[PDB]
Amino acid sequence: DYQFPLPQKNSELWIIQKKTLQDLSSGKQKLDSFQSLESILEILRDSKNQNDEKYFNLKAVFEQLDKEEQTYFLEQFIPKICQLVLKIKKKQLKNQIPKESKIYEAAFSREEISYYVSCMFLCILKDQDRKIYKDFRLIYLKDLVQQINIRRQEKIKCFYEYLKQALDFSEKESKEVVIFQRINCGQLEDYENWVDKLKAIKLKNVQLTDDKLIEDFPGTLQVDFANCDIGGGILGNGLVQEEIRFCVCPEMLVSLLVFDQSMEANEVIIMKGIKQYSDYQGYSNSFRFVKMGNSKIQKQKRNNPQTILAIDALCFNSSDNQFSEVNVSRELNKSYMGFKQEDQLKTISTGKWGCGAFLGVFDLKFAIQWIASSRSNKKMIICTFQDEQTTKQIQQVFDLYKQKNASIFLKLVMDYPNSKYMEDYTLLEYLIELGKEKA
Ligand SMILES: Nc1ncnc2c1ncn2[C@@H]1O[C@H](COP(=O)(O)OP(=O)(O)OC[C@H]2O[C@H](O)[C@H](O)[C@@H]2O)[C@@H](O)[C@H]1O
Repeated sequence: DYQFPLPQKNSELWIIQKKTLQDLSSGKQKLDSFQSLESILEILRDSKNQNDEKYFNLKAVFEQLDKEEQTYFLEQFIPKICQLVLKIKKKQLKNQIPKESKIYEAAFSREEISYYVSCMFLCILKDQDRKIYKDFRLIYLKDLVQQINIRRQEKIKCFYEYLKQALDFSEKESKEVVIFQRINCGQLEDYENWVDKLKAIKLKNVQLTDDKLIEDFPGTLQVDFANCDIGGGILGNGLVQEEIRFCVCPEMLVSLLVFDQSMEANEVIIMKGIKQYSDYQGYSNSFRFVKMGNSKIQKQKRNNPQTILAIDALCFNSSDNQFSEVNVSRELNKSYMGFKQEDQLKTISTGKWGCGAFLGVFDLKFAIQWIASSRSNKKMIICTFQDEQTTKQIQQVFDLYKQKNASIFLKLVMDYPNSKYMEDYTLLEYLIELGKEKA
């Protein structure tokens, strides 16, 4: 059972940090330049030596601010997040692996979350014995590759926006509860077990969207396409589906502090109470922070909490047989164990799960997710991410197989690779051909 150390755990270093934090917070010490801020960060990191690449990306963000916000940043924001850190009472955070069919729940007030993200912003979250850090130090550091520095800068913009919002929390918002759950879902079911269980299951409703994203569907169980280490590359270079979600919803960062151990095959993570603080455009290299406006939709994203399911798909290489009984049952288990959580959210918002960085074939991952949402007795919204061809194929498959037997469907899918259709047809195209023939 691991306890992630907070700054007070190191009693000696804390004595040093606390005084600096107090000086800044009280105005006793006032930052007159970004260079004075670097000196502060160095003290807080217990560093005696630095170069001018150590804070390069933070400086780049600072230098994009106008004169007035630059002054605000040095004279108000930094002092104010120092004061947030000074409100922390805990000395460590428990990282517990739940027993079979049990849950480890870690609950926080919305303001407490902002204390920890402030710690990340000031680079003071580290386990020195393990030589592990859970803060923004790498994001601040200059990389050789320009595109990587831009990614890191845009992350900083999102986190900065979130912290400015947190500093303005009303009493009511500050006290709201955010919940992280690591859920052990019990015994995995093997392929033949699945084949048998599905005999009683009919395929349920699917809605397709080609132009909206998962986070555009409030009041659903929204899927995070997770790494088995929750958060993936958020504290480094990563900027695909999971990392972008953490960027626009930085409260999710606290999951890093309580779920150190990789998710097992029969575990899933649930996050509740999560709000969205930034908007964005682009993806990966083209990702850019966008300040949220005051449209009804944007206000709702900022003000209405959502519940997120984090499930890690298999990370495939190009020669892996994704249609193996072993690999299909793995994904059926993972998706079903996740989808069946929070049974009051009768609709799943998902998409190309495991089919980007993890190299999954979406035809198959759609089928697996459909079987899983169907067995959970839930509806599914599938985001195709501007893939018109796939949208049309899935629509036709849905129309042909809706309400049909899920076990029969599963077996049909599993026969694809060795069928006479494999060379000239994709899985979806195969299903369409077969389904039409049945007619
Ligand atoms: N907000 C979104 N909403 C709906 N669909 C989306 C969204 N963002 C991306 N997609 C689509 O989903 C696909 C899969 O996204 P990935 O992030 O590549 O998911 P995955 O293949 O499961 O890779 C998981 C890995 O990447 C992350 O670093 C994560 O931490 C893990 O290590 C993308 O290629 C894209 O088509």
